[PDB]
Amino acid sequence: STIEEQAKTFLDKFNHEAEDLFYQSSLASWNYNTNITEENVQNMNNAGDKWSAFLKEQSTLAQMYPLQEIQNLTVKLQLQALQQNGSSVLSEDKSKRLNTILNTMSTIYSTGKVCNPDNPQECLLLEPGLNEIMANSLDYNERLWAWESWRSEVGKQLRPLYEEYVVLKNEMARANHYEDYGDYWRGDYEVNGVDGYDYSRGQLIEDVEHTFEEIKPLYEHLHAYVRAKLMNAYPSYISPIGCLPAHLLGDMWGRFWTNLYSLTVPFGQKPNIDVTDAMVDQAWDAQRIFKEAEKFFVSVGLPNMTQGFWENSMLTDPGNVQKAVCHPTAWDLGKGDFRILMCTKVTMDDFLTAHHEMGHIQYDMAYAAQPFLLRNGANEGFHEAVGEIMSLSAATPKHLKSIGLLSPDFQEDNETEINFLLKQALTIVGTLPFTYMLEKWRWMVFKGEIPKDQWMKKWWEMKREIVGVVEPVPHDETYCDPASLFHVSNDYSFIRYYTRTLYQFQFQEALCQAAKHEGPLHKCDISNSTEAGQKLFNMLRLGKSEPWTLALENVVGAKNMNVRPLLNYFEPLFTWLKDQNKNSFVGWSTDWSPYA
Amino acid sequence: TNLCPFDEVFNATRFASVYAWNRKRISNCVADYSVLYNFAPFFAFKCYGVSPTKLNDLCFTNVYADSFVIRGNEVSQIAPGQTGNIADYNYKLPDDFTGCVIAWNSNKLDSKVGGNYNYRYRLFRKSNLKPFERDISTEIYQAGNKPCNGVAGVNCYFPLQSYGFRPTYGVGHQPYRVVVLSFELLHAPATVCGP
Amino acid sequence: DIQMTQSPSSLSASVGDRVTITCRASQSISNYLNWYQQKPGKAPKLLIYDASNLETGVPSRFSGSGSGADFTFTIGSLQPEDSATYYCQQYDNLPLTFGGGTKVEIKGTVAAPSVFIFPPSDEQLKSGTASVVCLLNNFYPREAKVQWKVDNALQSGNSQESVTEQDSKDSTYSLSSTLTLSKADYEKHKVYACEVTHQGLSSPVTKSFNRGE
Amino acid sequence: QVQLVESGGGVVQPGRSLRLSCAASGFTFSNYGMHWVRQAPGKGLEWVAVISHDASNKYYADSVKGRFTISRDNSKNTQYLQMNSLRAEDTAVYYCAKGGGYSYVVDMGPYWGQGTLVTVSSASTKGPSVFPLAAALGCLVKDYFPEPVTVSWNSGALTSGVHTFPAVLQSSGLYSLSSVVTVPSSSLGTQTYICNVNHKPSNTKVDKRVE
Ligand SMILES: *[C@@H]1O[C@H](CO)[C@@H](O[C@@H]2O[C@H](CO)[C@@H](O)[C@H](O)[C@H]2NC(C)=O)[C@H](O)[C@H]1NC(C)=O
Ligand SMILES: *[C@@H]1O[C@H](CO)[C@@H](O)[C@H](O)[C@H]1NC(C)=O
Ligand SMILES: *[C@@H]1O[C@H](CO)[C@@H](O)[C@H](O)[C@H]1NC(C)=O
Ligand SMILES: *[C@@H]1O[C@H](CO)[C@@H](O)[C@H](O)[C@H]1NC(C)=O
Ligand SMILES: *[C@@H]1O[C@H](CO)[C@@H](O)[C@H](O)[C@H]1NC(C)=O
Ligand SMILES: *[C@@H]1O[C@H](CO)[C@@H](O)[C@H](O)[C@H]1NC(C)=O
Ligand SMILES: *[C@@H]1O[C@H](CO)[C@@H](O)[C@H](O)[C@H]1NC(C)=O
Ligand SMILES: [Zn+2]
Repeated sequence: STIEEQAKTFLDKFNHEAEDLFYQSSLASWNYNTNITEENVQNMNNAGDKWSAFLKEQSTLAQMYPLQEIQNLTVKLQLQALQQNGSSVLSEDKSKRLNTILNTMSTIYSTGKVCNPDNPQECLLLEPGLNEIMANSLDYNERLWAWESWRSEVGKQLRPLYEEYVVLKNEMARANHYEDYGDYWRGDYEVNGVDGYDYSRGQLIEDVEHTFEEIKPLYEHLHAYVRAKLMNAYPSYISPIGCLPAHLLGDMWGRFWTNLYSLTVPFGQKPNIDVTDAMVDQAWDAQRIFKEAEKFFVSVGLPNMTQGFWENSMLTDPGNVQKAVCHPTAWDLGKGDFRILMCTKVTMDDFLTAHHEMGHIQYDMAYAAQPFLLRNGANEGFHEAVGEIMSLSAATPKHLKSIGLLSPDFQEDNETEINFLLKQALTIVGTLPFTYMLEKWRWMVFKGEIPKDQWMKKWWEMKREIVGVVEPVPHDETYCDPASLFHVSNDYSFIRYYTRTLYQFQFQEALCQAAKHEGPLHKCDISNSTEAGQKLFNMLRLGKSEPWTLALENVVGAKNMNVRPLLNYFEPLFTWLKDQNKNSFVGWSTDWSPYA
Repeated sequence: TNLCPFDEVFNATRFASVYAWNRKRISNCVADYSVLYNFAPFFAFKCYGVSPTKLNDLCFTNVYADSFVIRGNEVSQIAPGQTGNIADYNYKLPDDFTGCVIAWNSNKLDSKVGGNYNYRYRLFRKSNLKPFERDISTEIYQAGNKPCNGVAGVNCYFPLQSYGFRPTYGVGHQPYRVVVLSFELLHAPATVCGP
Repeated sequence: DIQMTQSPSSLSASVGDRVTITCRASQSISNYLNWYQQKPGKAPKLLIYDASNLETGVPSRFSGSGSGADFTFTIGSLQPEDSATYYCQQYDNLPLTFGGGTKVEIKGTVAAPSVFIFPPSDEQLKSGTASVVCLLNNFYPREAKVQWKVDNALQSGNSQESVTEQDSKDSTYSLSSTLTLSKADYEKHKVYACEVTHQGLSSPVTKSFNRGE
Repeated sequence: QVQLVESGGGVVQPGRSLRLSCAASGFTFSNYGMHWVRQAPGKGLEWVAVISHDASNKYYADSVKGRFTISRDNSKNTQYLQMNSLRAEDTAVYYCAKGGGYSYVVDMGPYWGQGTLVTVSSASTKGPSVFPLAAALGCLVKDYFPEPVTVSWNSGALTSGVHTFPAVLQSSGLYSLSSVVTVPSSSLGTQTYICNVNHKPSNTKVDKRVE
């Protein structure tokens, strides 16, 4: 018997028990998220411990099949995921130290409070608290206070814990035949094996920089427009040629610029599209909205939802009787069980979130026939893109006309279009340089390019050069600014958001072109077009069984990430911004500072 | 007139496992195929060779009813020339098979919360089964080149696995009761006849 | 393997009684047991198949019952034509295992033997041998006393006995015996006799002849 | 009209080979599969072997493992058994039994042959000597070793009052038996009575008149 046959038998046995164990764990988790009781927590923990123990025991047996003799291109992928060591290579003391450090950072971040000076009897949290304050205040001193307090109390409390983190994960990765933890994160995008579709870990850096180089003009013009409009609210705080202060951005990390909408509306007299009143007038409930979602997803050729979907899924908060988490979620419990957890309401926002989770369920349903270890998205940034392209098409005014929730004689002008496009760009275009900077800084820290004593210097030498924001007050090495983010304090990756933002517009452009749509791209309905569903399903069923390169090729026609569709989405806004910025200065200087 | 007891076949309390599939011989009675059309929900009622319409006016020597329960997605594996875990290690029908196959849903009787593990199938075997072959052996399967010495371990496995039927499963993973009618008539005087 | 036991090994019943046989098993065999009838010198005949089902061309008095491990066979109105050996067999798994068997004797009223002694043929003397034949006929019990009185003297160690099978028509038995000697030994004696003692006879019956006649 | 006929039985010396055949008529022999069972003289039934429909699954008994071989002849409607290294206690009557169609090797029942008889001894053949015995009359058959002899009365015309006693083993190494027929006491000798003795193993046919 050759090695390949033993590997196949091992994988068959593994899959057969893995299906049952994972279904038990998933059902326990669903019970813990619907009900809430200590018994449910204990049952969920027992199922999770059994699943983890089974995974560890099966991983241990996997190394005695050498990996260099298997040539099947799908058996090797499963055994590769099984053979990954992780924290097992490190000693017991090292593993305990790492776990303690991670738990300490998580506890410190989740339990950060800020108390106002000279008053111990008044302290504010993050959610709510500092988030609401800096999202709905126009006072320079208050925003400065919140921004400085977060990095003074919470910020300075995580630098020593992050100091040993680097040098410990570095040895963990080195013992795993790597170079650092950055390569461990980058390995998700590596594709070795099939020829012509190869992707290397190092290629990610060059790809990301090349895509970012094409975003700079639009971001700079949006920067200039926001800077011009912000001088009317803070007359004596922003330089016409300088950078945006880091606290005048709506979000306290500067991740999103949505909360600035009221300060930057192009035309405030003309309102936005809201169908909540029409829906409540027409006697719409949760069932009615979800049946519209199902009908829309049927119109493109996608199958119905099963009889068990309409009985086991929770589509409304039961009330005070129960206690469930009202965070929209899509559950693929395995063995043909699919559910949506959502406390929906009669509102446009829930109308779109229903489509988001409905698309998640469709994508999960597509690849149910693949083996257990390959039942995910091809990479970490496909599943949410598929979710959001569905909600893109549901907010179009023609879609609301076709359903009965809009006045049939509603004519669409050329100002509300600009309002909608700016609302979208403040959330989508304003988050990419932040992600690029954060991941680049983490990569350089892990690699060793940034010395231990020159961290924050670089951390603010790059914000002025990449993001265009300057600190209101300078900081020394006693702060830990990056750790103030959730995804840095908790061990998480961040390039996925950039990658998903770039892929979703490629997906939408491909679907719209396949739909024979004529008109502005931001007004595109893929309804009543079977060709726009079959092309998506040609990829939805693949799972991880194929490299993400070919998965993307099957839909967009290109094997690499592209940014041109994102630029083509905001062309009317680009032209309007260039027209409105003929009397201002585009760009920024790396010398000006509020404390200068 | 002694009507043939198809009632004790279709209406049984419990069925048989796939690897140990139950066989019942019926003869010396008058058989009516109209009663078999009860239990209105039929997942599948497919006959090969004779036709269901012309089944009433026929005569045979004996009839054999083979009964068991499988997964829904596996139903298509109980036809001639089919491949799968059920059709290679558990239950096999010949290429020239002439008879009727009746599969109906049994989610309301054969599904329990927590797992109905009484239904088992065979996962590993040295070779395939020949038509109408039943194997109930429980020997350790060897996947390597080292004697297992009658104990499981590295590259040594247990051949039989168990279904985990629950009511919350999907339609494809729900239990389904399957009965196969095979008609055997010989050069001896025919015995099984209808009205 | 699979081990199965039949009990009782021997049974006797009158013409108007009911007979029940039992057959056990060492594991669960479900409805996979069948019963056979075997007359002396004939192949077995299937009576009950699949754990109490009737076959074609069998009287309704034969009925089975059982499931699991222990099984029972039963006869209705007994008849003279039911003298044979009955077997139980399983067909659940590999090597099929039969049972010990059950021999059924039909017990009736006592009859009287008909004794006719055959003098040895001359050919026996022509070949240098001898054989005196003592014949019992139509007596119910299995065997009776057969004694020779050659020259008013008992002989033993040079004779053989044979017992036939029970009749299906009238439930009777028969017996024969042969005495072998040489021509010189036969000529040494002058008087031969056979004495038969039977329950149905008031006195033992002696049939005798002599060399001279 | 299904009929099973066994053949090939006889006498063989210990340590030799012997082949038995079962010929079947009345069904499609090519796709059923068959069984061999045997019965020792004065003992119960004993299953020997089973073979599937095509000819690819063969199963044997442990007591006959390594010496017996089962084969099919799908075409000739015959099933064959080969016996090697025969020992003392292999003397028996062999029946061939019909099984269940295809590879269902655990089926048997209402179709048996008449059986063929096989012995394993070092002795040789012999000729049965027939003598008359003259109410009741009969024939005495003596000094025949190998295997049993058939006795008939007037070519089978006489069917009432006939007793065929079982054979007994003469310590010289032979077998002896006596057959009787009863005539009514009211009617004296009026019809000629002839007993026919047939011995297939030695092919000895004898007609003996009793008067
Ligand atoms: C998709 O096609 C269907 C089928 O024509 C459309 O449904 C009809 O649309 C017309 C358009 O005027 C209405 O008059 C009918 O009342 C609709 N029939 C229904 C709803 O049963 C549907 O509107 C199309 N979707 C679009 C255009 O977005
Ligand atoms: C789960 O919630 C339901 C709904 O009220 C309740 O009846 C049930 O008791 C809860 N289960 C537990 C274990 O609390
Ligand atoms: C890899 O193995 C699977 C196992 O079923 C097989 O279907 C597939 O064709 C194999 N791939 C190649 C390239 O042979
Ligand atoms: C994982 O670690 C073990 C040592 O515990 C080692 O033998 C094995 O090769 C490692 N796995 C890989 C893929 O290198
Ligand atoms: C989906 O379900 C609706 C009603 O449940 C039915 O009318 C429609 O035909 C279904 N669609 C498909 C493709 O079966
Ligand atoms: C909209 O259309 C009017 C009508 O010509 C035009 O004057 C105006 O420039 C267009 N754009 C905006 C943003 O109003
Ligand atoms: C099956 O049994 C149930 C309960 O005994 C009975 O209600 C039903 O009518 C039976 N079905 C048939 C077809 O006889
Ligand atoms: Zn989502």
